Amino acid sequence: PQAPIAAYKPRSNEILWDGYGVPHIYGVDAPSAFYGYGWAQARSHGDNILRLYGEARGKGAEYWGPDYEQTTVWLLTNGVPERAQQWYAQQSPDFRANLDAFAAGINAYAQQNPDDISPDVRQVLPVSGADVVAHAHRLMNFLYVASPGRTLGEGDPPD
Amino acid sequence: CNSWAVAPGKTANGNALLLQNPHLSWTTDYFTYYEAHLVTPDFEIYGATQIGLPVIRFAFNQRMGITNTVNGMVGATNYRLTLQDGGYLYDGQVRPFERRQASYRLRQADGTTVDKPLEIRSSVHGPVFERADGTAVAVRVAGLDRPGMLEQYFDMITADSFDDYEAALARMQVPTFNIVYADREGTINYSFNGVAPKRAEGDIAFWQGLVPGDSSRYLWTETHPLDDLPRVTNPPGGFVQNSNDPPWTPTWPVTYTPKDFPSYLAPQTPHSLRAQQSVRLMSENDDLTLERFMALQLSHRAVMADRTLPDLIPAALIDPDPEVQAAARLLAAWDREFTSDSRAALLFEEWARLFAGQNFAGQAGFATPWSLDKPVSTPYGVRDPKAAVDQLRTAIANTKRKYGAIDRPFGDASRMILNDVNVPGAAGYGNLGSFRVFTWSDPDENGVRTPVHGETWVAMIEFSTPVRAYGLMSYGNSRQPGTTHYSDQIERVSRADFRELLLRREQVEAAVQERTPFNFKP
Repeated sequence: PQAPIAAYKPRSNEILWDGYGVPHIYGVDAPSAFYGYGWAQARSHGDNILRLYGEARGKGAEYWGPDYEQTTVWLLTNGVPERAQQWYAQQSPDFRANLDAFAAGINAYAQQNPDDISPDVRQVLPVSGADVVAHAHRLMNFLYVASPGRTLGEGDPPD
Repeated sequence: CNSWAVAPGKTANGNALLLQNPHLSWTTDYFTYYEAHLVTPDFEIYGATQIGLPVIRFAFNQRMGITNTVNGMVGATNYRLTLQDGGYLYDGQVRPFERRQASYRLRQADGTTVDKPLEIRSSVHGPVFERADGTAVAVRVAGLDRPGMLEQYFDMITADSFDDYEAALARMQVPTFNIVYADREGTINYSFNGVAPKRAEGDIAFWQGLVPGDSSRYLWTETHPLDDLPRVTNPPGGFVQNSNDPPWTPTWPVTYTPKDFPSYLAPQTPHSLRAQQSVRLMSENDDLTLERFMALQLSHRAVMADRTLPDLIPAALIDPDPEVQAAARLLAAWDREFTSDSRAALLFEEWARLFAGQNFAGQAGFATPWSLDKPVSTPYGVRDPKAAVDQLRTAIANTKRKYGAIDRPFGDASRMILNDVNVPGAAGYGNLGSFRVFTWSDPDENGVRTPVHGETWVAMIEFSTPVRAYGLMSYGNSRQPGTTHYSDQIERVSRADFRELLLRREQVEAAVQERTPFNFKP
C-alpha cells in the first residue's frame, strides 16, 4: 500500500510567488498560513475584496452611495451583517483563529502597502473575522441560493 | 461548469483523474477566482476560490481533490402574501407583521451622508419585500442556522480519507452546489449537495414560483440530510460527471432514477448538448491518460449542427434564393467544430438563435423530443423544415449585419482581449454542444466579440505519486490596477498550453520570482 510523498514541514513563514503571480504560502501553523493567504489576496485582489466586505457589512450605501443602496436594503432586510456577527461567535475556537488571522493578513498588507489600496475603499479597513464570515454568508445564501432578483421579480438573464 | 472524476480501472496507469472547470462571469467581482497554494506541517491545499473566501473550494493535494458545479439547489421559497387590515391572511385569520425600525446612511454626491429610515417587516415565513407591481413577497431561506460553511470546506479539502470527507460533507453547512471528489486510493464520488427543505407535496416548479403565503400547509421547517440526496460512489461505469445538468445521468450506466427522490429536489428537463457530450466523452473512452483527458476537455463540437443540418441542408437547397443555397453549401462543407478557421460557425449560431431561442435551449423546433431513455442522442431532427429555412433566411441577414459577411472566420470575430493582448478565439456556447465554453458577447460595430462567461479556472489532476496536475486561469491571478498578472495567461489559453501546477517544494523553489517573508502575532 504505497504511501504518498513526505509532507513538507515549513520552518519559517513566507510566500514564494511564481512568475504568474501564484502565491505559495508556507506557514509554521494554521493561523500563519491563513494570514499569509489574506496578505496574498490583498496584494492580488484587495480593492474588490474591500469593496465586497464593505457591502457585506451593509455599508455599501454609506461608503459609495446610491449605486450600492439596493444591495444594502437587500442585506439589512435579510439581517446578513448581524447574522454574520452571530456566525463568527458560533465558530469553533481553532477555526475562528484562522479567520482572525486571514483578516489580519489583509489589514497588514494594506498597512504596509497603502499605495496599493484605492482611496474609495480605505474607509473599509480594518476588516475583521466577522467581515470574512459575512461576505461568505452573502455569497452562498444571498447570491447563490436566494438572489434579490428571484424575490423582487427582476427575472431575466443569468447575471 | 463541467466536472469529471475517473476511477483507476478506466485509466491506463491506475490513478484517478479529476477535472475542475467552473464557468462564471469574467467580470462580476464576487465571481472572480484566485489560484493559491497553502502549506503547513499538518495540511496542504492547492487551487482556486472566489476572492475574499479564506478557503479553497476547488482544491487538491497529494491525497485528494474536489470540484464544484452549480446545481441550483432550491434552498429558499418566495411566498405571495395576501394583505388584509394592515396584516396578512394566514390560516383564515389576520396576523400582524413583526416590524423593526432600522436605518442606514446614504453617501451624497458632495461626500456627506444622510440618515435614511428603513422599516423591516417580517411574516412567519421571513422578511417581506414589495415588488414594483405591488406583490408582497416574504422570503424564507433555509440554513440560516448553519455557521460552519467555511470550516466544512476546510475539513473536506484536508480530509485524511474518504470517510473523513463524507462526515464533513454530512454536516450540511454548504447550502448548494454539486460536488465531485477523487483521491489517490481510487475512490470517486458525486453529490448533489445543499440544504433542501422537507416538503410533503409539490414538484420543483411549484416551489420555484410564488408559493401561497396564506397557509401553514406550505410552511416548511426541516431539511434533508446528506443521505436523502442524489449521490454516486465508485459506479460500474468508472466515472462521474456533471455539466449543470439535472443529476439523472451523473454516470453511465446510471445508478438511480428520478422516481427514487422527491420531485422538488431537481428538474426533469432536457439535458443540454454540452451535458450530453460530457457523458459521451467519458463513457466512450477507456484506458485514459492525463494527456488524453486534457485533449477531451478541449472538445468544441457543434452538436446542435449534428442534430439539425441533415434535415436543414436539403430543405434549404430547395429554396430559389441563391444566397440561401450558398449558405446551405457553406454549412454542408463545415466539419461542425468551433475552430478559429471555421467560415460557417457564426452563421450557424445565428440560425440556432432563431431555431432554439437566444439561449439555444428551446426544444419546440426538433422533430424527435428529448427522452431520458436516449439521454445523449435526443432531441433530434427539424420538425418544420420550411419554417427552419425561413429562419435561415433571416439568420443570413443577421450574420451579415453583425459580422460583415456570412463566411467571416470564427476566430477573426471571436477574440480574447485583456489589456494589450488580443488572441484568436475557439470553442463556444455550451447549449450548442461545446464542452469547453466561451459564452461570446454580442459583437461591437466591427463584428468583434469576447467572452463574458466560460472557462475560468481549469485544472486536470492525476492522483499518481507524486500527483501531476495542469491548469490555466483565463483572466490571470490578479485584477489590481497595473498588475502584470491579468493578461499574462490568455495567450496560453488560446493555444491550450497549460501550466504545470507546482506543489513540491523543490519545484516551487525553482520557479520563485518573488519572496515575501511574513510574521503573524495575534
